[PDB]
Amino acid sequence: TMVGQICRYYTQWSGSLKVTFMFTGSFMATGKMLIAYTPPGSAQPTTREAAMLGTHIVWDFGLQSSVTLVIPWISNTHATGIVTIWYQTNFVVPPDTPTEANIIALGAAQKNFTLKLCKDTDEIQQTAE
Amino acid sequence: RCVMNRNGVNEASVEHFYSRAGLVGVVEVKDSGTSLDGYTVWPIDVMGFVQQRRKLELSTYMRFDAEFTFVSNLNNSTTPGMLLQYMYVPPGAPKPDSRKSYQWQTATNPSVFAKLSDPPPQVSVPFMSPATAYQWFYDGYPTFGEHKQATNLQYGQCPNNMMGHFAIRTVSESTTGKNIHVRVYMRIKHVRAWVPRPLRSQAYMVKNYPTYSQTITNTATDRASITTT
Amino acid sequence: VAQLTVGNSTITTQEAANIVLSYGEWPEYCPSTDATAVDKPTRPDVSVNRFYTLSTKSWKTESTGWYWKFPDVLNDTGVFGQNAQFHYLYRSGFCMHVQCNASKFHQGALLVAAIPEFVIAASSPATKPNSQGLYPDFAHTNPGKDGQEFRDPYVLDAGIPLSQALIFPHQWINLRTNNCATIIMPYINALPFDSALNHSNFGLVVIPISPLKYCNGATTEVPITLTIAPLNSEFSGLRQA
Repeated sequence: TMVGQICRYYTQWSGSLKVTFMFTGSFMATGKMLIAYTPPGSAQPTTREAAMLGTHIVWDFGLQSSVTLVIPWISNTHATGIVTIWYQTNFVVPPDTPTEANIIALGAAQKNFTLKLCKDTDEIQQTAE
Repeated sequence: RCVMNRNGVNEASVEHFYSRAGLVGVVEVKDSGTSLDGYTVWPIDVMGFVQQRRKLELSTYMRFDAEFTFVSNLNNSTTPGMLLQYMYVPPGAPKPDSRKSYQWQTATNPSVFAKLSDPPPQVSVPFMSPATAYQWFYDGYPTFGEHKQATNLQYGQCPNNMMGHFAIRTVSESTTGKNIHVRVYMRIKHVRAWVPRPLRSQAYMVKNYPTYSQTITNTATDRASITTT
Repeated sequence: VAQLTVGNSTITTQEAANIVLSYGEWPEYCPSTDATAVDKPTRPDVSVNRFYTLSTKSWKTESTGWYWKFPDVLNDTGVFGQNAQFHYLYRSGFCMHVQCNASKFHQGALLVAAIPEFVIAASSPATKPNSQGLYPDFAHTNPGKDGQEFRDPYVLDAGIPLSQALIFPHQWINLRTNNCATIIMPYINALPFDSALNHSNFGLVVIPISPLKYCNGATTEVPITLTIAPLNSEFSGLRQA
């Protein structure tokens, strides 16, 4: 992500993030996924029910092909939340349409997101260029 | 053949649908032969007969006062001047266990003294439930605790429907040698009903439980084909 | 199509809110009685009155139907389950949203009805004297959050004809015209409050009248999702245990 690469250029950052999910199956495909967000300090849910009991989104990709999950706060200084996707329902399709699809996850920061203490990134390494 | 006019809307009211005092119990005060009891205790049961049970189970909750009439006579239909005591044992009160039990003197048990020669004694029992209405269907357990009992009785048995008993006896000192047949007629008054339900379609197997036989009977009689009339 | 957010729960549902209001009565808080004038029963917020999405039942061609006793369906589920397990008295309405995920090539019709005092009957082969076969086991009278499949849906497992179940607050799910049913059931009982663990105020039945049909290649089971939202829930007599 662009936010993930820019955070590498800084030491501290905090703010809310948004995560958009795009379902890219056929128009005839339908079903429900459960997008659950577990706050920091808690292990990821082990069952769909435990995920449902927390902050979650029952995403019916038969109705809307895109859904946005706003992460309230991250604040990684120099644990962390977890997003889980659960098969709420089966993947329902009529005949003659692909039974496998893809979800595209898009991450970004919100306007309250801030950075601090510029630091040279480690994503690149100087060699005999 | 055809009635082009409209009937009355009042004959279909709930109040009228549950009117017309009907036989709810036939008790016999046996005092002869092998049973010299001289008394009998009839638990007030609005659902003694499947007709009235099906009519009442049309509704979930019902609240009403009841007028009881006792048509008593001997086996040969004669009504001599035998003095009877119709004691209403309210819910929570102990019932008699003998002809001359002490419970017959309990002043808090409303008692009616009437001879067989008199017109049928008639009393009004008010709405006796701790709840705001009787429940002909109680999806629950009156007990408290976990209900994994093997024979899962006590399920669906609402305790609030208890209306009491009618203990009837002759005021004799010993056995009279005459059996008395008492027909208890009950009239539903000021009836109010809630949550209408489907009328029972399967034959009633037992009392107090909606148990039905394994051989389901169709609600509608059969036809030859779906196109025959 | 919109996204109803109640508490931390969000469901995807269509607009126009074609909701069935049971007996034209909205779930309301009980006016303070004498027993409640002294303890002031607990009225939980969207923390408890949120959307509970149960496990989805798989509607198949031979499915007879399902039912859930509702004070019981959430007795072991989240903070509502906590409040029900640890309070003496309970009172609540419910918003029930039954959703099917079927293609336009699936067919079938569901009758979604909310049956107050849905007393389950046992089906005995013969009248035996006060035997176990005369009463339903607790697994059938209180099926929990998983629901119970109907044994004889024609008689609602209660001796009453299914054809007349529409006398109850009901809603059709005809797969060709709609796949969502929303029934709002207020608190209906002969008492202002009652035991959430003993008494089940009502049952929600989902019965396939027209059996599910599809041609080879379609998804052989239509998922039926039940979302529950307690409305105006109240509790009294908190225990510790």
